Amino acid sequence: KKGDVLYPKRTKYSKYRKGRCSRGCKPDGTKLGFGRYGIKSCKAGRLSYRAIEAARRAIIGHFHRAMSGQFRRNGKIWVRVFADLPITGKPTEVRMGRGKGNPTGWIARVSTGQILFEMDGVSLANARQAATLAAHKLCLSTKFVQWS
Amino acid sequence: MFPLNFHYEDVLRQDLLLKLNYANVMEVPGLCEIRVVPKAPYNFIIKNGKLAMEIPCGQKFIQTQDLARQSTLRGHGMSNFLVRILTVMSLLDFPVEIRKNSIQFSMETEFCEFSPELEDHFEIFEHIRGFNVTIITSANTQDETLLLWSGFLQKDEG
Amino acid sequence: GSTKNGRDSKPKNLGVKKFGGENVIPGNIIVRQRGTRFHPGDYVGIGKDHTLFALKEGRVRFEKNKITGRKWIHVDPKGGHVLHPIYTRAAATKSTQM
Amino acid sequence: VIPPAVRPPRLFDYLKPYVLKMHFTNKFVHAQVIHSPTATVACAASSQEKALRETMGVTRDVAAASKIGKILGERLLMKDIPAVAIHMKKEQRYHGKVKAVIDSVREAGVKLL
Amino acid sequence: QLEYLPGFPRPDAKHAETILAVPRSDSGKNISAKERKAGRVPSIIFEQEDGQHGGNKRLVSVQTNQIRKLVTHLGYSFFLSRLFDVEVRSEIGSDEVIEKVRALPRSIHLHSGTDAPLNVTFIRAPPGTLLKVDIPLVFIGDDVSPGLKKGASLNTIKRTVKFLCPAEIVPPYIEVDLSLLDVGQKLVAGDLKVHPALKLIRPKDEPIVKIAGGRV
Amino acid sequence: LNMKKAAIEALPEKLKMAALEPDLTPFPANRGMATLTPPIEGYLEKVMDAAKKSSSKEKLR
Amino acid sequence: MKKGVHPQMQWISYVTQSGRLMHVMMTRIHHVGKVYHFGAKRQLAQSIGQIAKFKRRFN
Amino acid sequence: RKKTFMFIRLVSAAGTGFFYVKRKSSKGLLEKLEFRKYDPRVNRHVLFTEQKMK
RNA sequence: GUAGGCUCAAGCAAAUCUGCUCGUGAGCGUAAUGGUAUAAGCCUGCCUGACUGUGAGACCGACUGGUCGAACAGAGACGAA
RNA sequence: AAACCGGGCACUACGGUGAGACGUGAAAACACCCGAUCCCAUUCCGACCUCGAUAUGUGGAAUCGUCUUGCGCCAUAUGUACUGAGAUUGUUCGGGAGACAUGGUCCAAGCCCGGUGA
Ligand SMILES: [K+]
Ligand SMILES: [K+]
Ligand SMILES: [Mg+2]
Ligand SMILES: [Mg+2]
Ligand SMILES: [Mg+2]
Repeated sequence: KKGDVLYPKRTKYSKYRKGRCSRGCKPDGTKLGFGRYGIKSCKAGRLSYRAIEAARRAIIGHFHRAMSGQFRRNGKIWVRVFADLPITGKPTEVRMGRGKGNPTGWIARVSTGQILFEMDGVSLANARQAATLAAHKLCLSTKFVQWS
Repeated sequence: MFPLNFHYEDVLRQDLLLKLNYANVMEVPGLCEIRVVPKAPYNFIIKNGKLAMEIPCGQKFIQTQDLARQSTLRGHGMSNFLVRILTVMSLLDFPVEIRKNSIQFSMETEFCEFSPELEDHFEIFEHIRGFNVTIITSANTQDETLLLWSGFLQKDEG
Repeated sequence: GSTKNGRDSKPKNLGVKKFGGENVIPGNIIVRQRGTRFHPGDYVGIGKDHTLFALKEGRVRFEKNKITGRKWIHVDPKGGHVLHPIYTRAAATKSTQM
Repeated sequence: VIPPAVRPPRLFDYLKPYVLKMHFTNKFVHAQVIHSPTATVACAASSQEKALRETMGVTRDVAAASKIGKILGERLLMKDIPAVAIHMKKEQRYHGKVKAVIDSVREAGVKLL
Repeated sequence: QLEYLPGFPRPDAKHAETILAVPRSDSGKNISAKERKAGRVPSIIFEQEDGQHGGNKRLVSVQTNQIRKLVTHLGYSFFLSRLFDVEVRSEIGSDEVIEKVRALPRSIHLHSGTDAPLNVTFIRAPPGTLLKVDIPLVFIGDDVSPGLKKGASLNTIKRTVKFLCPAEIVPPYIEVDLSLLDVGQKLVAGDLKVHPALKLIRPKDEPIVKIAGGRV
Repeated sequence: LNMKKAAIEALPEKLKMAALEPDLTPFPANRGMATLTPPIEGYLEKVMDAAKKSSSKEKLR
Repeated sequence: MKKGVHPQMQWISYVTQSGRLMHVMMTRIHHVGKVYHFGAKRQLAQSIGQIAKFKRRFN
Repeated sequence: RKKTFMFIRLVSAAGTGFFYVKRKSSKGLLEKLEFRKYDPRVNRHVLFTEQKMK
C-alpha cells in the first residue's frame, strides 16, 4: 500500500533474479471477484508501480469530476495487481562486474487474462470511459470486462 | 463412618436425584479434590510461608521452577480439610464464588484467627497474605454446584 | 564497489546409490543422506551419519506408509529367511527325528 | 501429539518367529505365543480355560499369572519351542503380573530372545 | 409437487433454443484444435449415476456461433442456471438423431484473453435428478430504498448463491427486493424467497448485501 | 430413580409439563448434619442467650 | 502417600454450638489432643443512618 | 593466535608409561582428572591420572 | 555410555496447575539445511566403549588422501533379560 | 456340528480420523462403580499407572453398534497450462497436470480362548 505508491515495506532479500515474464496465461478463464466492471490484460508483460498509480489516479479523478456530492465516493475501486519485485541498476561510467547494482524501483508481473482493476458503484458509460482513460497509461493492451 | 461423606451419601444424593432430571444414578455430581495455592506476593524464602502451608493442609506441598507452590488434597484428607473449613465457616460470613464446576474460597489470616486450633502458634500465620482454596466438583452446571454447596454448608443457627 | 559473497563449499555427492530392485551384496551403501529421509527396514543397517547399508545378499525393495508419508528400505534376502541357531540345533534335530 | 503406529522389531540376521504376548483383565489372565509367518497361535495358556478355571481359586492376581506362566512354559517345552521373544504392549512394564509371567516361563525353562 | 409456484420467475421462451451436436471420436489438444479451426466447440455429455467408469459419457462438438450467441445474450451465469434441449445427430443436415435429452450446462470454458469458447460441459438432468446449481441474484427496488435515498452506497457482498435443486424447478434467477432497507442493515442468505423443496448449501447466517452509511 | 421415572409418565399433560420443571431452590441452612452425639438439650438456647447478653447495649467508641 | 515426607497427624474433638461432638484429624502441633467448643461469635456490625442520627439528637 | 585450550596426558598408574592425550580448557579449574581406563601393556583396567604435556 | 520414567510450543475455558483444539510450529552449545515424539528432546541412578589390535564390503577421486561399516580376539560399563 | 456373540492377535485409509442423533450390557464377556495394607505411581496428591476386592448395580467416562455428515482417501472425466521429437522463423506427431466436475467410503477375510446353541 504505502498510501499512493505501492510496494512492500520490507522483503526477505534485497535483490532478486530477473526471471521471465513474456509467457503465462490464466489456464481456467477469469471472472470478476469484487466489482461489476473491470479492466483486464490481453497480453503479458511488466508494469511499474508508477504506471499502476497513474492509472488508479486517472480512474478516481474521472469519477471525481463525473459524479459529485454524496455519489462522489459511491464509486469503488479495487487494485488487484501489486508490484513486489525490485529492479536494480548501475549508474553511468561504470564497468561491468563489481557485484550487483542498487535497487531503483518496483515492478509487477502481469499474465494474459489477469484482472488489473475492478470498478463498482458507477454507471456503465463512466466505467467504460474510465477504462479508456486508464489504458493510456499502461504499456500493455487491456480490455474492458463486465460481470455476467 | 465420617460425618461429611456419610452426610453426602445418605442425604444429598437422594435429594439431588429427586430435585433434578437425571437419566442414571452415576450422573449425580460429587466431590473430587481441593487445590490450595498461596496468594501472589510472598517471600519464597522464610520458613513461615512453608510452615503456614504444611500445618493446615497436613501434607507436603510442591514447589516448581521456586515461583509456584501448590498442594492437592484427595480422599479422606480432603474430607478432613473440608469438615474443618465448614465448621469454622459458621463463625462468620466469608464470601465464596461459584464457577461452572467449582467453588472458590479466600483463605485469609482472619480465617486462622477464628480457627480454634490455630489460636496458638499464631506467629507462623502472622505476616502472611493468605491462600486461595479451590473445591473441584464433578458438576455439569453452575446451578448444580450452587445446590451442592448450599447442601454442604449447614449450621444450627438461624 | 565490492561484493562480500564469493564462498561456496565442495560437493557432497548424496542421493540414492541402489534404486528399487537392485541386487546388493553385504556392505553395500544404499542411501547416503543428511538425516533419516529413509528409515532402515529389514536387513538394512544404519551408520552414525544416517547412511543406510545392506546386511544380507538380496534385492532392494522400498516401502511407503500411506498415512504419515514415512519411507523405509528393506532388502529381500536371496535364499529367504534364516531361523535362529537355537531352533536349528533343537527343533530341526527333532524335525529330522520325526 | 499424534501417536504413530507401532512396528514390530526390525529384522537383523535371524527370524525369531515365536512371539509371547500377554493380556490381563479384571477377572482372568491370558498369555499367547504367536507364530509370526503364519499369524497363528502356536500356544496359549489362560485362566479362562475349562481345565484351569476350576483348579485354582483366584484367577486374577499375581499368583494366578505365575501359575499360568508355569503351565505355558511346560506346554511350550512339550510342543518343542526352546525359546520365545517377548512383546510388551503400550502400558506394560517389567512389574507385577508381567514380571510374574516372564519369570515363571524362564524358570520353566524357555530361553528368552 | 414438481412445478413452479405462482409468484416465481420461469425460464423465458425467447432463449429456449435446441443445441445441435455431432459426435467426436477422440480427446486431446490435437483434435480439439482441429475442431476449433473447423468452427466447433468440443463438448461431452455425461450423467451422474456412475462417477467412476466415466459415466456413460459421449464426446460431441457443438456450433461456435450458436454457443457464443447464447452466452452473449443470456450472460455467463444465467446460461449456467438454465436447462436446455440437446439433440445429437450423426451429421449436420442429417436426420439420424442419435440422442435427444434434457441437459444442464455444467460449465463453459472461455479464453482468458480472447473470450472465445473452448469447451462446453453437459450433464443429463431428466426429471427426478438432483443438482448443485449456482443461481444468480437480481437486485430490484433500489429506487424505493430509504437508505439509498439518503445517499448511502450499496455493498453487494455476493452475486450468486449455490443451492441443491431438483431439475424441474431450477430458478433462472432470484429477485431480491430492496424497498424496505434503510442505513445499517444487511440481508442474509436465509431471506431468499425460493421454493420450499430447495435446500441451501451455504449456512443461512451469510451476508448478501449491506447498506452502509455515506461519508458525512 | 426408575420408579420416579415411571411415576412422571402416568400424569395428565399440563400436570406433567409442570412436574418436569427442575427444582433449583437451595437446601435449608437450618437442617442439621449427622454426627457422633445428639445435641444437648440445654446448650443451644444457652449459647444464644449468652450471645444476646453480650450483644446487648452498645460498645463504647 | 510417600514415606518419610509428610507431617504426623493427631486426633482432636470439635463441639458444635448445639453440643454435638465430632472427631477430626489435624497436624500434630500439641502433646495431647483437645476439645474445642464453638460459640455464636458471629460479630455482625451495623452503622446508623443520617436520619437515624438526626432523630437520636433533635427529638 | 591465542588458544583457549591445552593438551594433557592421562598417565597409567601401573608404571608402564602408557598415556592418553586428552584436552582441557584454560579458563581455570583445580580438580585434576582421573579415570579408570584400559592399559594394554598389563591387559587390565587401571587408574589414569592427569599429568601436564611435555 | 547404559537402564528406567516422562512429552513439548501455540490457542481457548477457568484468568501458574487442571482439561479441551492443533501438529513440528519447542528443544537438540554453535550459521544454514535435512531429521526427530515410549526420541535424536527433558529427569534420575550408576559409570568412562571420549578402549587396545584388526576388518568382508562399499561411497567420493588426477594423485596425495577422506567417509560408512557387518564381523573377529583381549579387557570392561549399564541392564532381570 | 455349523452358525451367532464376547476377548486377544493378525489384514487395512473405499478399511483413516473428528462431530451429531438414536440405541446396547445376552445366566456370558469388557469396563466402571470401592480401597491404598504390601509391590508400584506422584519432583504434593490412588489425577495417571499399580496392587487388592466386586452372586450382580451401571453403560454417566471409555468400549460396541445403526444412520447423517466435515476433512481426508480411492476412481474417472472434458478442457487448459506445461512439455519430448521436428523448424512452413515451430501450420506435424506424442505425453499430460494443478484447480474444477462426477461418484464411492465397497467386496473378500485367517488363528486361539470362552458362551449360547448343543
Ligand atoms: K545419564
Ligand atoms: K567384541
Ligand atoms: Mg490424451
Ligand atoms: Mg528409555
Ligand atoms: Mg486431477
